[PDB]
Amino acid sequence: MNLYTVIFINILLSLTLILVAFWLPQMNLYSEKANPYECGFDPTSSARLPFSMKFFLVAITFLLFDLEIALLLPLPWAIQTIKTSTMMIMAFILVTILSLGLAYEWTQKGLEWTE
Amino acid sequence: MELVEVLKRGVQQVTGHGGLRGLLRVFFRANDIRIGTLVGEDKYGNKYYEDNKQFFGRHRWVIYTTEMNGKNTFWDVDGSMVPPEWHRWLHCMTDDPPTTNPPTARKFIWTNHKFNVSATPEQYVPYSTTRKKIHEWVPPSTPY
Amino acid sequence: SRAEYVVTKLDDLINWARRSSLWPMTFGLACCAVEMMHMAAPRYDMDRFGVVFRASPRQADVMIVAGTLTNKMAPALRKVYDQMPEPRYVVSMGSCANGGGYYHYSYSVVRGCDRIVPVDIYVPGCPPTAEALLYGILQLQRKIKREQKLKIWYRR
Amino acid sequence: SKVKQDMPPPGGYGPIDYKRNLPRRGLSGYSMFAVGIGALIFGYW
Amino acid sequence: MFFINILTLLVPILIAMAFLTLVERKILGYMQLRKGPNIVGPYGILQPFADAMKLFMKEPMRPLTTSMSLFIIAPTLSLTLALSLWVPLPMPHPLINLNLGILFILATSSLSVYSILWSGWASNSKYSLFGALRAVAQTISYEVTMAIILLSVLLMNGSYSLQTLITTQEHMWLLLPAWPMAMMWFISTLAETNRAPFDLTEGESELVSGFNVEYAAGPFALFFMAEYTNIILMNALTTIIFLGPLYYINLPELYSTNFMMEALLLSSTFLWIRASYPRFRYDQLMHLLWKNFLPLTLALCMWHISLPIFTAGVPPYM
Amino acid sequence: EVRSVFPEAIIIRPSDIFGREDRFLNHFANYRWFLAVPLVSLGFKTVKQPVYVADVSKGIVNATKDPDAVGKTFAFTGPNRYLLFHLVKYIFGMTHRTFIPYPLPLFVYSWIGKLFGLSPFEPWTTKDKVERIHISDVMPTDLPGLEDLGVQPTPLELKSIEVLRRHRTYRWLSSEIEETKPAKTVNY
Amino acid sequence: TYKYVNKKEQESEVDMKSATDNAARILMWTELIRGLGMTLSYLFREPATINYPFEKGPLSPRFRGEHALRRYPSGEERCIACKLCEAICPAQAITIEAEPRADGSRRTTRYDIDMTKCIYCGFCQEACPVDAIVEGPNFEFSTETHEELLYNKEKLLNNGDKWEAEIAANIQADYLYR
Ligand SMILES: CCCCCCCCCCCCCCCCCC(=O)OC[C@H](COP(=O)(O)OCCN)OC(=O)CCCCCCCCCCCCCCCCC
Ligand code: SF4
Ligand code: SF4
Ligand code: SF4
Repeated sequence: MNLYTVIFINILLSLTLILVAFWLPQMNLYSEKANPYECGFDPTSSARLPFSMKFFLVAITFLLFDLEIALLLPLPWAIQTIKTSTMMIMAFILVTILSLGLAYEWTQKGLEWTE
Repeated sequence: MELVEVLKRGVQQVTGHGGLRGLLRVFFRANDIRIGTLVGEDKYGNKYYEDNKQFFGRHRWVIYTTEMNGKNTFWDVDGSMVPPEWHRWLHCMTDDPPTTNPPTARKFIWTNHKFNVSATPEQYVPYSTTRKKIHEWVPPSTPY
Repeated sequence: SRAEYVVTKLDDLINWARRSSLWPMTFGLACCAVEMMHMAAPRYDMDRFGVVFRASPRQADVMIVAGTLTNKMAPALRKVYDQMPEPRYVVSMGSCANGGGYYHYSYSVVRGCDRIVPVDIYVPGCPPTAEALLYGILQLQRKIKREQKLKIWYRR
Repeated sequence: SKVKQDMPPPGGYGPIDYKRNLPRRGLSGYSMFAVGIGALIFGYW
Repeated sequence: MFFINILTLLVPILIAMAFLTLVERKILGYMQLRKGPNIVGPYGILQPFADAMKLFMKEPMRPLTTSMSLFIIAPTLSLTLALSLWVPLPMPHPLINLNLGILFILATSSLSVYSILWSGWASNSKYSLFGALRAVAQTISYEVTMAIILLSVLLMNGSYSLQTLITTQEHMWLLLPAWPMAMMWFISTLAETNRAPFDLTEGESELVSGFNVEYAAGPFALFFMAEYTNIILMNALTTIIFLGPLYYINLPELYSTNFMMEALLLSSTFLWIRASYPRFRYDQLMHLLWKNFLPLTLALCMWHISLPIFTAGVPPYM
Repeated sequence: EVRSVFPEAIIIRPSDIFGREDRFLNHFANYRWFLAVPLVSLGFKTVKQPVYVADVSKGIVNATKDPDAVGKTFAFTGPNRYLLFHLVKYIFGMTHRTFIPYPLPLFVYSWIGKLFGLSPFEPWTTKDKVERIHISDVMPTDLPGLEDLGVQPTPLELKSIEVLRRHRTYRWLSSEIEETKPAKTVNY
Repeated sequence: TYKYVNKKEQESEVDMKSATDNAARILMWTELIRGLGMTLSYLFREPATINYPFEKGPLSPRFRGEHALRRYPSGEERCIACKLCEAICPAQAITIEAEPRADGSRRTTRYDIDMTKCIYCGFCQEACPVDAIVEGPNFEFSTETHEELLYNKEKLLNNGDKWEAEIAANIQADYLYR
């Protein structure tokens, strides 16, 4: 409950701070100040439109590498086992497999962006 | 060594403005302590110190007054309060202060300088210096 | 002691805050902006006074019209001034912006930013020495120092 | 009197340097790698 | 008394943020041949308070195109996470003794990204969304290396607890065993926190203040102090992990003092780095941190798996 | 008393004025933060003839120039007498939010106005504001008006969007005036 | 004559030593420690800044700032309404309207300068045949109103009676060049 308490304290700090920021100052609202910036001129279209991402393959392989992290992360407990050879070989195999996949992607120009 | 000598120089800086009162009066008010030579005092209170061992923006400086024309410049200081006799020496148009090479006296020159007046009363308001050009006809004060 | 005195000192505090931290905008149009840069530069450092630029007008407390204002660039200026959140101040910098300047009588010039934004302080020059712009900024500080808002609110 | 026009002095001015001078410095690289691997092996021991 | 402990952990960190802003400005000044703030206080020791007060007196911007819920909630989350990250920090005795502190840190930061990434979307505008997508790319870049670096480093500590590193470093630092992992960790802490040269989300000359262009007041201030709090956190992490100070069970305040010294050094190093270099490109960052850092990271992970074994240096589980 | 002490005066009597920063249309529109709008008698038995600001201003500005209008009153009313329920409905259609009205007696709505008037700042609602909202506009048929002074009254259906777009959300901000089914009127 | 800036003379000479040096440039950021050291050197230099209101920038007598209408040592008004300061003013900032003074003297009834049109060029003072209007040293005359920066004869004469002690010296210094 100590940790819950610390987090609630930080939460309430942030919310009290926002309450102050909103209800302490003065307001003069009108449509010409509440509309999006776009550098002095007006936008030509909405921002809720497609933004083509040109690193999507990199995103997906980041997901798979995240899973590889999740598999590598038990090693500090895997080392206090009696075998210490099966874990060695298996971790070697996992890392080498990941490196092989990275190399295939690299050579096939997956780390390059879709111009 | 030299660390001790710079500490001595800082001690002299701390202890060459009178006391704590006189030190804070300069430190909270100009954010500097650097001691120099008093060139001369003005007819309002300004002090116009000098130290040529510094470089060519700080070899000359001012310490303003706390009351120029009933305005309480202890905090609200402005560069319009340097009169022209010292303006020339402070902006480094000369190596010749007015305590040695003073200016010519003239009946029409202002004696008392005036700082910038922009929002106060006794500021400036423009107006046509000219006169009525097209005069009107004043009719008579009788009938028929 | 008195509520009015407490209000006066509180207003002194809020003015001190807004005065010791006024964040101008990266909004410069013409030559006068070069002297604005020179003010930002080492000799006449602005950050010494708590005056650092911010690119967005919403993270800004003041705008300095450092250049010539044209008929094609006036809507943008007004959009930017509008988007700035109040309290906000304007400094017209240079003859081209105080009045029309050297381009007063031309077809594509507005003859002062007075017609588009409300100016608090006028800085003359073509260009104005950054020394002079700095004087004008400290004069704007002095203007903020005497706002007397909560005083008059108490007296409503 | 005679004229005075801010001419240069008698004997020209000194030689102004204009060429680039970025001084090649630093260790060899063999030395740096030796230091690194030595720190590394001592740390492992 | 736990609440007084919360105070002694939270308020000094906020003053530290506030005066780090001053230190940043003044160090960048003197590197730039100028004096930073020396006016508002004696040597400018009140400019942070002035900035805060002035920011909380400005009118906040509630635009029309925005999604107000995410808009208001993102700075809240930002500061909350920046301030909860300081919780398990052993300096030397922590406030909250967790057994998986580094996983808490990792998850908390990967969630801290979502402040940027939802504020940018909620603030319906172009440069805002640019900053958001750049944050996505940045996290894609750095998260893998951060995790595998930290794994390789704790693979000679034996646990994810932060407090065990103090005993792992009772007679030495982990910088001499792992200076390469330390390099890459430093630059990934530099990619995290969105700090130059890896800024790329408030990149004022590429974007016009991304993910804050529509934020004006105390919300923007919250983002600001969240950034400047995460900076000190990451310096504290680097100096707890690699630059292990002296514990001395009778003299724990010595640990706290050396921790202070090293954290200040590394934070001033962040500011130095801001002053010195130009900005990367957010695709060049990917190319760097995939094609240079991840190969060597995996290779050195293999090395640090082998090393406990062929040296008989397997650490203990508590 | 102004007529007594300064005859040869001019007294302009406008109805509820509406403009960008008014306290009338924005006032009705700001009843969305509370989840419903109260209206005495459901808003019926109350009539409103609101005028645009620019018409009032032009009328004043011509009154300071017309040789007539020296000792005369004026009814700056605007056309299209609206009924309060339908006026608020048009507001809440232009501002595309919702419309959950409900009735409320004048005494409790007045008490609400009082406790909202306990405000050191510029309050939101007050007893006198409630009263002034819930008393019909007088028929101006015995006073000159704008047309006798040189101004065509601009109808509210022509200017409402300018002031009420501030309150529209995204999903309804970029929406036109011809999607609001204008208000039913009366003559009475 | 010309010269190449980024043209290698010739390539293809590498041994393990040069490879080690390049691989240590890489992997140690050696050409970045130089930038760090440069910025560190700059941290320990004297900053170029100045406490502005108390110590200021260096100017010369030729500096041209606020205007002024001067007088003779007798106090006589020095302008004569020859009306060419406005002939040459390339901003059309100056107006003059002149009459006889009832002493029988060519003098002005008007001397206005829209200092929001002035470009501070000096043409008026190098065109005046009597050294009447000058461009003085004051650069600290910012205002909170446009109307204050529209001057007339009285304001310019106030400036002259204020700044004569400076302007006389500046003129004494700069003549023999003009
Ligand atoms: C016993 C046998 C086994 C032993 C095994 C160990 C063998 C030795 C291992 C040495 C490896 C050291 C780690 C090197 C990682 C960097 C890899 C690299 O090549 O540099 C990356 C990047 C590339 O630069 P570039 O010129 O473009 O070359 C790339 C061409 N493909 O260049 C960059 O990253 C620069 C961009 C980032 C700039 C950020 C600013 C850095 C400022 C320097 C601060 C240094 C402070 C570090 C202190 C850390 C303390 C925790
Ligand atoms: S006033 Fe002069 S310096 Fe300034 S923008 Fe105009 S022409 Fe350029
Ligand atoms: S040129 Fe000189 S003398 Fe002639 S009108 Fe102008 S100021 Fe007067
Ligand atoms: S300095 Fe040039 S622009 Fe200014 S008034 Fe004189 S002639 Fe005109």
